[PDB]
Amino acid sequence: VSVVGQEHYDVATGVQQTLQAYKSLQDIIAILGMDELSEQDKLTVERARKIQRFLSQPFAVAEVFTGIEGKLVRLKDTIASFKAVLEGKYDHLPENAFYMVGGIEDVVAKAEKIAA
Amino acid sequence: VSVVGQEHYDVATGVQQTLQAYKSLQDIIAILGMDELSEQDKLTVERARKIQRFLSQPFAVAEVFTGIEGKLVRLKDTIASFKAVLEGKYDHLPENAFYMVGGIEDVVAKAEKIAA
Amino acid sequence: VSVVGQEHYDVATGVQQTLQAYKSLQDIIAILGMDELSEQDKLTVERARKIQRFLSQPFAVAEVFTGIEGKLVRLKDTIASFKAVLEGKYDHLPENAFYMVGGIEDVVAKAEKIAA
Amino acid sequence: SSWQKAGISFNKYLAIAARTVQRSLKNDLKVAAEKRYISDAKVQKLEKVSTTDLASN
Amino acid sequence: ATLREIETRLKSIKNIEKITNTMKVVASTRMGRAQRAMASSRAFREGDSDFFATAETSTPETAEKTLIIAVSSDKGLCGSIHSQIAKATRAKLQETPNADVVTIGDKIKAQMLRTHSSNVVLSFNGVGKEAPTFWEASLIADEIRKLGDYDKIEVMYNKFVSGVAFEPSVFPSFSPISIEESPKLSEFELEEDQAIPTSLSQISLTNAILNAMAEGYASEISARRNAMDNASKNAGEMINKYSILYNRTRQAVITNELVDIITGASS
Amino acid sequence: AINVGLSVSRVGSAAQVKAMKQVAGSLKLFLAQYREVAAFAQFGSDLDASTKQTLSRGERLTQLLKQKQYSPQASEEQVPVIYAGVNGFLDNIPIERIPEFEEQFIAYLKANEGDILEAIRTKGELSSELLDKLKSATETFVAT
Amino acid sequence: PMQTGLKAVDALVPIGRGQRELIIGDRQTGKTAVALDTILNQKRWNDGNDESKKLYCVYVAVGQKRSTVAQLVQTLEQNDAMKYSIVVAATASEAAPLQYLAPFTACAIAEWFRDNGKHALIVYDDLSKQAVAYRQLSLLLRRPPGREAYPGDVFYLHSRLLERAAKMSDANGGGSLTALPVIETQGGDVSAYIPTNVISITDGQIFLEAELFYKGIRPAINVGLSVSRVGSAAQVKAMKQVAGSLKLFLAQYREVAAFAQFGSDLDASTKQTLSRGERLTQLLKQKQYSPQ
Amino acid sequence: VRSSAGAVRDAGGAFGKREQAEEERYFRARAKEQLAALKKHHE
Amino acid sequence: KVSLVAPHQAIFTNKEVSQVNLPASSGEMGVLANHVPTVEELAPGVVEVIESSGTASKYFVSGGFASILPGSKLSISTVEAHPLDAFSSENIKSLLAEAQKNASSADETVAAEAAIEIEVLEALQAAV
Ligand SMILES: Nc1ncnc2c1ncn2[C@@H]1O[C@H](COP(=O)(O)OP(=O)(O)OP(=O)(O)O)[C@@H](O)[C@H]1O
Ligand SMILES: [Mg+2]
Repeated sequence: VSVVGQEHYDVATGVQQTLQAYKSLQDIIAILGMDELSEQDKLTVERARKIQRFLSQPFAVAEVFTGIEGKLVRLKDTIASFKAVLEGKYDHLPENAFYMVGGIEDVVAKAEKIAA
Repeated sequence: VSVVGQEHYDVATGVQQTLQAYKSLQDIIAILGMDELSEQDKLTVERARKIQRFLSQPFAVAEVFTGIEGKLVRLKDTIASFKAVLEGKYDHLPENAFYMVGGIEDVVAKAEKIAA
Repeated sequence: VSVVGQEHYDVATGVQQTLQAYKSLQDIIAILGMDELSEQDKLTVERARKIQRFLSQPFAVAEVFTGIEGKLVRLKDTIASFKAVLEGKYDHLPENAFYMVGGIEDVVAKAEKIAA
Repeated sequence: SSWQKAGISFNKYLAIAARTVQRSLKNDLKVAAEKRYISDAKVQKLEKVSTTDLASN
Repeated sequence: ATLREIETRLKSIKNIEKITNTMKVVASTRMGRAQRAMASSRAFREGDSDFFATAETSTPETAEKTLIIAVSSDKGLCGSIHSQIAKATRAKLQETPNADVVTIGDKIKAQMLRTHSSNVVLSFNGVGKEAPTFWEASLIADEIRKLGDYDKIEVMYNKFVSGVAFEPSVFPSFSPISIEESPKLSEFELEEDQAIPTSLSQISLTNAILNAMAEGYASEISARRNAMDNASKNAGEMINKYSILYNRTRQAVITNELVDIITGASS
Repeated sequence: AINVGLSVSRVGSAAQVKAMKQVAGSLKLFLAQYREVAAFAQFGSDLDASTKQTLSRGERLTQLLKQKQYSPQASEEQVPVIYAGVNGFLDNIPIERIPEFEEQFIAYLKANEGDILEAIRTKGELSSELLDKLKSATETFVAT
Repeated sequence: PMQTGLKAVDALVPIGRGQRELIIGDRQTGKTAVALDTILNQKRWNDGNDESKKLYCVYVAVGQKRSTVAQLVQTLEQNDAMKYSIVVAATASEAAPLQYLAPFTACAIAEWFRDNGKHALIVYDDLSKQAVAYRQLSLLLRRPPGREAYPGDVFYLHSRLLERAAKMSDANGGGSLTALPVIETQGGDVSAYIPTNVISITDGQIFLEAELFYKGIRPAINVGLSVSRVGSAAQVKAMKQVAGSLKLFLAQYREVAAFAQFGSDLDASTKQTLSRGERLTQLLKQKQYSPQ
Repeated sequence: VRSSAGAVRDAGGAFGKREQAEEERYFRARAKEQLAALKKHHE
Repeated sequence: KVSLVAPHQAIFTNKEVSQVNLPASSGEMGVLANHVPTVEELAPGVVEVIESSGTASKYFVSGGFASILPGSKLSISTVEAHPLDAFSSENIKSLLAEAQKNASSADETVAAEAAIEIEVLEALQAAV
């Protein structure tokens, strides 16, 4: 928090805590299923899947293997997009709208084109 | 049965059979729950938890880590207390009255003081 | 098909497909019965029981354990008997007429002598 | 018949008449019949998520 | 990922596969006995309740909100049993959120408290263990906290449309003021001096609750058999993948231990 | 990340001060009870009215003990923070305000009731007079 | 037929004269208990006059301590069983050459009775202690090692001493020799280095688990893991009639034993197999030093 | 393949932690009903 | 054409009957080929259904509501419907003797429930 600030330190701790809870409970998700969870464990599993695909951006050198354009997100745009998805502002969007995209601007444009 | 007697041989075999049967029934409760247990399986789960905590007594050299005083039980008091709990004479008592106690005299005094 | 011919490759593929479908459907027949199926599933299940016992012929050295004579079926007689049972020429025969037999001539003599 | 003299409705009157006729018939023919007249269900009225005294029977 | 960690994971996965396979075989035997109770309840809904179809009994305007009754179970491990019942009751409560909810199970009351905790007015536990009978449906209808003072009374449950899947259906229940105001209600020789309007309305609530509990129990038992078979099949694929990793780790442990004794003896 | 169920000390309570051992005498037992009750919230159980006080006090005690880098505390500031979290005085506060409550409680005890902070560092213990003064100052400081 | 005295050994895996029955198991699970009960049960035939029915025991204690060898010899003398039983004392406090040659020295003394017209029974206790003594002398003699810190002749050292205990024909004298090697496993793993070599060379192995010994099975003998290669050819005709029907009922009750926790959902065929399978397993449980 | 006597609690993973939390939650609820009934019977 | 469907099994189910006489609350009325719509309450009597000739099956109904439709349909919905040969004469005397002694002996609904059980047991024992 002394090099990246107080805003960037809270977003990094919140994103890592959601991914660690879904990975430890994978033995009940792959055996019993996703219906064996409670009300609090169900919302954390859906947000962890969308946060893992949003961090994977398509590079400019891998345009021939993926087919999409290269996305270069800045440091200020990446911290604002991760904090809004963890607060409940992007819970109605699908999980495929954030895969292979940029920041918060590319996630809203991909969800509107897939629903048309 | 020829060194400790016929009375001490039945108490050692009965305590080992109840502790070994609780390990097989604990695996079904983690996937199905407590609804699969009948009347005999429900009483065996409560008797196995109180018998494991009754054998753990506070040592005299470990008084700085536990806090309580050291208790020393004799050979005749330990065989009489284990045979009465396996028959159904201490089924109404809780599991906290036998934890960190001595023989049959310390288990009855801890149950009346915790309820007041 | 390039070592045994086109005729032997078609008979081996048809017998392996009927035996694989009947083995995987054994878990559903024990929980849903034998009459809760379609028209195509009922005809394939009746032919798979007789085809599994037709390939088990009695050897010449094992006549003192089963009581039946030793049958030595050739390569041309085994391919002609398996192709006629899969086409519907032996659908009216019993399931016990093909057990402990070898060849197409042994199935016709055992079925006519079982009833009369 | 006697539904106006008692405080029970038509739902409770049908269960009391069927249970009495089953116990007054053949005693040996009571196989798989005593479970329909005995239940261990409970009822508890909630308010606001607290509830009052839970009843039995 | 050593030898002791692979043995504990393989032994624990084998015990879960045996418990899942035994639960699926026990669910197949209980589904046969439950089929007779579900088939008997369907005959009562078409014979005893046939007077409402010939008289055209329907509701009209709302009178002091309404009343909802969610029939479910108290145990889990049944797949999407509690998720399908809570999603059907939440969609119909959008146009009338002032109505009360009467949960008849621990699974339906837990999901409804996270969205509409103020709408829950009745909670009944202990009904999903054994089979439903006429004594359990008659006791919940008489103690529903004024059930006859509502215009519309719905019974949310799960209807087993097939022997593998199910769907969440709903059945309405008329009150005493709506049974006597039907179109062809005067065609039957009914006594107006005795209790005929209030008796036919109270008997329909216990009859519909017995049919919804019998259909919901058969649908929950059928859904539990599919979840137990999927858990047993998923455990077999995980045990096969763990066996390949344990076989490679056992061969690598023997080669690493033999290389350490050969290096020290040659120096 | 210090695991209470794995890390232990062979010296026991003899290598600690008498002031921290009196206000936090049940700190080792509260960590084992709060770990078993935290896993029950992810199963669907919402009952247990008697276990609501222990489940709420275990979450506030773990966040208050987590300090930042290069921010060590003395024996006088750690004895007042452990007494308000073990006696139930921090159960009525929020979980997000656990960081701001530690700085506000240490600043008010250095300018108003400075005699209680100097007695816990010089003597290193708390008798009957020190226990009554610390409990009354912690209850009145919770209401702003 | 080799009368062992146990009800679960004489009906399931029945051992005969001339075969090699392994006694696998973990620590304190019924390893030496099966070998001691079989040697003490031969008092009904050795005290008579029939020389073909008697069987001289040959307990070869290798790897045990000094207190374990004195306690086993005192129990056999009180029941009149030490007069016709050879005792090969080989403690672990001696050299490595004395413990490794204990299996070869005990087999040569017991072979004199089989070559004359009598029967013998060797009990190599244990097979795991004999393999550690042979690898200690080979590592100090400047030799290359192999798997699990053993020499190249690891499989040939145990197969050569176990193949000599066979049943001769009528032209050689008519004698036989039994080999009862106890394989001390680690933690129930029967597919180890020294465990797999002794099970593949012997004609049968008796497994002993530590979970069945604490439940009530005395001794813990798994019917689904222990089997005999001789079958019913080396048994009595009176006991073979009752062992045929009990083998099918014990195998079907083991696979359907998971339905015992739900007794309220049993059918007609499920209730008959559970009641008959529980009474057959409890009747074969015998006490210590109480052979039938 | 065999020897699965208590392998769920001996692992210490997801199934091991859920078994200990389920047994501790059921024993804590039953102890409150047993302590309240014993105090009322003594007076 | 009858529809005697109970809450356990189906008796008539399909329309394949002629005449049926069931004891109602007013009197012992019997339905013919196409009875009029007279849906009345059924009392605890005997519900016999004549099958063409003399193949009638006496079914002792526990009471219900004999509903008749206008399209030649008779729906006799009852709680319990058992035959006359499924009851014993020795076991029926124990329930009738216990209900008479318990009547007018206590309060609440104990005395009111004993009067209804004594009247239903006396009518079934007289039709043997
Ligand atoms: N069937 C049985 N019933 C009762 N007790 C038994 C039985 N089998 C063995 N025991 C007990 O087990 C103890 C050890 O038996 P045994 O000598 O066969 O094994 P062990 O050689 O001690 O095993 P280890 O070498 O691993 O220590 C004996 O003291 C005996 O009392
Ligand atoms: Mg031994």
